[PDB]
Amino acid sequence: MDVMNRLILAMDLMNRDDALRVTGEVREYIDTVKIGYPLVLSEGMDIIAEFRKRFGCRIIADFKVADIPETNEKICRATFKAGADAIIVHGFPGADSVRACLNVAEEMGREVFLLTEMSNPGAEMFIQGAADEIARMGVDLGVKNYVGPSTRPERLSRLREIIGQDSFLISPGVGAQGGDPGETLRFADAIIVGRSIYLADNPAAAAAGIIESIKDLL
Amino acid sequence: DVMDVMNRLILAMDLMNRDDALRVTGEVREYIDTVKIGYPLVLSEGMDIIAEFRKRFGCRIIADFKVADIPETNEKICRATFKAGADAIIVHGFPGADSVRACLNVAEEMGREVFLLTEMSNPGAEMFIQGAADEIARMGVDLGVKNYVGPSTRPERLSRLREIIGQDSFLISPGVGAQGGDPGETLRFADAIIVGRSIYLADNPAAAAAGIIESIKDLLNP
Ligand SMILES: O=c1cc(O)n([C@@H]2O[C@H](COP(=O)(O)O)[C@@H](O)[C@H]2O)c(=O)[nH]1
Ligand SMILES: O=c1cc(O)n([C@@H]2O[C@H](COP(=O)(O)O)[C@@H](O)[C@H]2O)c(=O)[nH]1
Ligand SMILES: [Cl-]
Ligand SMILES: [Cl-]
Ligand SMILES: [Cl-]
Ligand SMILES: [Cl-]
Ligand SMILES: [Cl-]
Ligand SMILES: [Mg+2]
Ligand SMILES: [Mg+2]
Repeated sequence: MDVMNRLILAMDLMNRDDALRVTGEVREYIDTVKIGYPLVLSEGMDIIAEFRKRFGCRIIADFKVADIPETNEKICRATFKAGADAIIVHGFPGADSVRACLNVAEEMGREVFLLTEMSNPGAEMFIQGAADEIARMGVDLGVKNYVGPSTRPERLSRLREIIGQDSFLISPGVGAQGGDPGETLRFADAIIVGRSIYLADNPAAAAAGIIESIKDLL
Repeated sequence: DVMDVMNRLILAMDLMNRDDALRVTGEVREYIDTVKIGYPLVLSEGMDIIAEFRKRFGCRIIADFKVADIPETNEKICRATFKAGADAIIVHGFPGADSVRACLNVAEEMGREVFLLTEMSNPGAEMFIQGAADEIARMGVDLGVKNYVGPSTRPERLSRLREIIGQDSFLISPGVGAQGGDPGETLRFADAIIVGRSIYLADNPAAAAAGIIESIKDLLNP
């Protein structure tokens, strides 16, 4: 996947007018938008096609898919029907649940991203101890796209070691949660950035500033 | 007090088009006053489907969204979900206490309920979730969670979950029917069973529901 400026916008504003306006303000800087449940549950799945119509951007549906295989299949189908190019899936529920997502993605010409360790402090309780094994499970299942935490660069580096240089790795927790853009890009192919951009007084200047700080990594 | 689930039976309405979902739910309305609506239906038909169910049926709505994000995003998901009219939301515990707390805080503010999913019913649950489940359950109890979800497909596990959360906590359990769980045996430990396909794919969903209820007749409350 070829992400402009190695920067993915996490568009978690919850009203259509603001989400569209702010995305428009930063469109020159990005070509990849992560759309999650805050926006989708507030404005409907039609928002995905509308982003494509307005911006032509690729869309990653961050739905943290975490159900049994039968339900995971249905969620992936509904998500790809709405025009998402990729979907983010939890590994914690086990291999069968991940395989269910991989199957639908293959059928519809899309990608699965496997979330292995989360960026919140609570991730230390249960996920972190399973994360290396979840990553190896990804490798075993043929997963090529991964998500890992900007807030723990040593853990992000370990994830990169496990998955290899050929796999694609994106990383949230940059800015608001404390992660550094440049340090994160030592290990991740692309950084995910939400609030630092979409809640900034001037979102365009914020995006430009982040890009300036990583200009020698582009 | 806990939610009063008619016949101890919750419909998992995972049909993906509005017409079929509405028809089947209407067909079983005399048996079931509590419906679990998940992402298969919501992502296909929109959050207004919750409104439509409320309008058409006299049914409580549990939003099965397995909320599993960071605290900031979890809050937003819960707010949008309760705004749409869900009585309760199901959240994962494996992302940690902060993520669960975020949901509980919104539910408290908004006058709604959180259900904590501690273990899952799929075979894959043995890989990672099973080993964390007792601690996830204990964490729920420590956080003041009152409502829980655990798997009918593993009776010994469901029994242990009931022990951890105590008799006062409310426990619902999926995996009955299609996944192999038995209604009566599950109700030894769960307050209510969740049933999807063996009702909604039946030639006569009403007959299927009635049949499940007949098999557990002596377990209903006066
Ligand atoms: O471990 C993870 C996985 C995520 O998808 N995310 C998501 O990435 C985004 C982070 O946004 P922000 O830059 O505002 O912190 C949010 O949409 C969040 O749900 C995360 O923060 N941590
Ligand atoms: O561990 C769990 C947790 C669930 O919510 N579920 C949900 O319960 C329902 C089970 O439906 P069914 O009776 O068709 O197997 C589905 O909506 C599924 O997503 C489950 O099967 N296992
Ligand atoms: Cl399944
Ligand atoms: Cl925590
Ligand atoms: Cl957070
Ligand atoms: Cl498995
Ligand atoms: Cl068992
Ligand atoms: Mg609306
Ligand atoms: Mg720099």
